[PDB]
Amino acid sequence: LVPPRIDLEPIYTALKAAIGAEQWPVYKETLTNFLIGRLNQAELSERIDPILASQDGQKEHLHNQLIAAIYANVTREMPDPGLAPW
Amino acid sequence: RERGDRVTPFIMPKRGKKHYTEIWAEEDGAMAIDSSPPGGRDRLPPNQARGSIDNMDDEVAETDKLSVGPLLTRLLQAMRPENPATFMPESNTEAWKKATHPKLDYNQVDERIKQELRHIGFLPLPPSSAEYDGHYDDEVAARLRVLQAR
Amino acid sequence: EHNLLEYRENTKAEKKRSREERELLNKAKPFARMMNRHDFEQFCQGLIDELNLRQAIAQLQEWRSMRIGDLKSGEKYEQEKALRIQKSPPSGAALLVAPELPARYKEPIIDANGFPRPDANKYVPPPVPGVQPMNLTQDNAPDLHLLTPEEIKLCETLRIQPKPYIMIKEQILKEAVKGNGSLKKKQAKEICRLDSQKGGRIFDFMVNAGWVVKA
Amino acid sequence: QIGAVFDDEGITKCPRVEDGDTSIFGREIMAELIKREKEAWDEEVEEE
Repeated sequence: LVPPRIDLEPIYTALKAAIGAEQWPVYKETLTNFLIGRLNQAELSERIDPILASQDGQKEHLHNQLIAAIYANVTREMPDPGLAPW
Repeated sequence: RERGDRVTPFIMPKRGKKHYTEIWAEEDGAMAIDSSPPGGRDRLPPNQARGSIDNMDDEVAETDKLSVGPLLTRLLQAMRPENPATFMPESNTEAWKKATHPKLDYNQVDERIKQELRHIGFLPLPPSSAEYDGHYDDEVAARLRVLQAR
Repeated sequence: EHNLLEYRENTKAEKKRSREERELLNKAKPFARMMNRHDFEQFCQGLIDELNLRQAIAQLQEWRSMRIGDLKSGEKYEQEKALRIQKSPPSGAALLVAPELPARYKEPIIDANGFPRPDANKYVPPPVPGVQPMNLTQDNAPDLHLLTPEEIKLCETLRIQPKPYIMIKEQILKEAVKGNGSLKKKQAKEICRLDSQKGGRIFDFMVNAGWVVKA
Repeated sequence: QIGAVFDDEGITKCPRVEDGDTSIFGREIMAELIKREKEAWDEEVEEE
């Protein structure tokens, strides 16, 4: 009865390309720390707002799109355990 | 040719157990008054999901009787408001519309999100075979991290 | 050079300074023969900066073990402790622990490339009729430290606590995603389960933010 | 004989501010000193 999961490969791949592997390590380090509960919204915004800045606005959209994808899957199948191969 | 101490200043202690008033009271009989917060039972008013949207009401909206759990709260606030973001790739098909769903609970959703971020890689992989109670984002801690960098 | 002919001016500052700083400056006095005026000033100021920073960091670590969770309450505790020990201008270590940090402590002293810095040493929702904003305080709002600045104004303008607000945000998000993200205006009104204006305002904020789309 | 070693003029003078960029803390040299100091710190931490 439980519906299938949602493909996530394209949603994350675009994010990696959009940010750029140069500043990507900082973006990943700040986001993971905030999730673990070691930052406040003031520190997170100060550190990430420069990275997600854009005039076409295709960086803040992907950040929201990825977060929405993570939440939507909550009501779908449990995927294969382990780090994704892709 | 002397540089001083370079270990102690770079430590990050966790929130203490006993409030300063109680330890001060550990010299005479000053504990006769217990001021445990009504909503702060067990010293962790936050980090305990309670109530569901069924109990939502205008009167209770002014009181923090309902929560969503720690992990889910952090994930939702991780979003950033710009000036749609909920367009799923294949959801437009009517086949997706017919789909049903189960009814999980907050203690279960947090686990599901924890595993999901594990699959992506934003969280450490499990040991080969969460310190939300430490208040590590407290307003005091942020100042401490600023000075330590300097 | 160094203006050692000003007995009155040089002494007064030495008097004003504290005990620990006085010893440190007295210890580094001889080296002035080799540096110009500015270099000596930079040299001394750096030693003072490091000493004060150590005191502040040690001070803060003591607070966190007492379960003090705000800079305001920390100062209150120190005042009461001074009264208790008695019962039984501000210094450098007191300006760093203030609610507002000094301007010169909001940037790296030496930049990323390792070269020390030359100077080393919004959508406004209308006020809904018959709505009286209530101030949000750290003691009242538990999870205030997570709401974004663009959203905290809405909570005050709408008279709703943070934790209830997050729950409302979740349910609206869940309802939208299930249906491609599009919902009708009445759909948002019923989900909120409050007064019509409140549900209308929060929905208008979300659509402007971009997390949902109006059908 | 001996005095020839100390011939450098800076052994007895105090550099003056008026001369210009006479600071003994030029960035071109401070860059290397900071890097070496950072190196020693890391070695001490590894030993510690």
